[PDB]
Amino acid sequence: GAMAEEQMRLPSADVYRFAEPDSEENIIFEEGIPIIKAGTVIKLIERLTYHMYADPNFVRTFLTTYRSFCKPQELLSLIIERFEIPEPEPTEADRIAIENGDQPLSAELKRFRKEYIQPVQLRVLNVCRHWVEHHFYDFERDAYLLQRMEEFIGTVRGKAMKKWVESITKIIQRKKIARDFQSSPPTVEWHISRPGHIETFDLLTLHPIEIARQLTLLESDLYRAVQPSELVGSVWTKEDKEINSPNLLKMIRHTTNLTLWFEKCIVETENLEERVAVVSRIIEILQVFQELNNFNGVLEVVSAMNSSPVYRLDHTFEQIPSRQKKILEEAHELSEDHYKKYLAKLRSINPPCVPFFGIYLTNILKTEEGNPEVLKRHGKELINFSKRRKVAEITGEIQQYQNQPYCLRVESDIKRFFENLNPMGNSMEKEFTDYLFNKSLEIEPRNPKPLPRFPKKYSYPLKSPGVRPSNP
Ligand SMILES: COc1cc2nc(C)nc(N[C@H](C)c3cccc(-c4cn[nH]c4)c3)c2cc1OC
Repeated sequence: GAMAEEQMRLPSADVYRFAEPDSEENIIFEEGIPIIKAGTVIKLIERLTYHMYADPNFVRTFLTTYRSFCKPQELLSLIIERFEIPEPEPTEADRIAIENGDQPLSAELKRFRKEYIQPVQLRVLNVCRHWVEHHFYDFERDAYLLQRMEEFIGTVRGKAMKKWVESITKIIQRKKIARDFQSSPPTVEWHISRPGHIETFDLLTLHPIEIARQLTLLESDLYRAVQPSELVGSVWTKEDKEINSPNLLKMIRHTTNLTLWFEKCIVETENLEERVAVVSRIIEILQVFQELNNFNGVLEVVSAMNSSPVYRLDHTFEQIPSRQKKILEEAHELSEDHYKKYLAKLRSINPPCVPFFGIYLTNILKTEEGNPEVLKRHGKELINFSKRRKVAEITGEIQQYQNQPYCLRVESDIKRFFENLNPMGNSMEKEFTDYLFNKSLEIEPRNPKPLPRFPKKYSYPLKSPGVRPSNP
């Protein structure tokens, strides 16, 4: 019948793998273009290059997420296999015409070329273009993968294929070339340390406004460099994390380094009055982070203030001004009830901002851990694509804030200072944080023991210059 007529117009399974009929054993849809819930990799590749219609949502989501279920080398082999569509044999009447040296009618052959082969081949090249355009890092990390792509693209022949080959070749060239303000920004603020005097640069010697600005610029650049694929499949926690998630790992290491540096600054200031000044100055840095909508920065300070060594320092926070304590308390409350107030704040403000990154890693980990890699139907494993789409939706939220530059002048020496923070030294984190906690017990012992006094370490004025910028 008509079903067998349609299916037999496609190539048979012995000469081509991407034309088997749809069924429950190889593909599932979600409850318009159908939304793919699960399927075998061969069915996902078929639908990624589907003859009947374009599917940009699926193409975008696939090329973001595919590394969780398919290697780059393997993907290129599959789409090249997909591309190589065999043509049907001539009809009996046309076989006779070819036998006599005459031109065959080739009515069905021409229809198959028109309505199946050319569309699929164009879809394969659309995937190739999207691949090199938005995920060129695959080809940077694997030179052999690029050699295969350029050999494939370079041997494509046809009238309708010429324009696609040239645009793909043009994009590949631009990505190699790249590989090798709006308004007036405010005046760079200084306090004790002079411009160029990098030896004197420290928490209390630099201006707190300028610390916040330069950290916001640093954290903005780190935020914007993270690609969606660096988060997919929890690859930042696997053994190839350094190659797969370099920008994410850099952001995490900065957060760890800054947060522990704040803790180190506080608890290695053994004098009570000086430690109050240190804590007060870090709160001022938080207030300027808040002014700049650097929520990453705000919650880095909250993390440092809530840590085991700092949070217990009752005598230090006793002397902190009530207004600063209120600001600290409101910063904390951003995280309560699964970050409800933070998300409300994030939605309400105007750009530019730097979102809190940690929340994306939490929700991705829960999505990765909470959903199965495969769905089973009749003893066959199908790749759980809905899982990948949900992860891709979270990385989509990251990307909407990744084009918000700050109107703030970079200061190279202050940037270097914060880029090169190494509070742990040779120690590992766990042992260093144990050291931090043991320091807290020394400077402020538990209730049975009294509070000893400690000498001053700072030889310069401790009074803050404040958080309001120079506008007299
Ligand atoms: C449930 O346990 C906590 C409650 C908190 N509730 C507020 C309102 N704020 C916090 N943290 C802020 C950032 C904080 C940190 C350090 C000191 C202070 C503070 C405020 N006043 N006095 C001390 C406040 C909190 C930290 C908690 O566990 C570490």
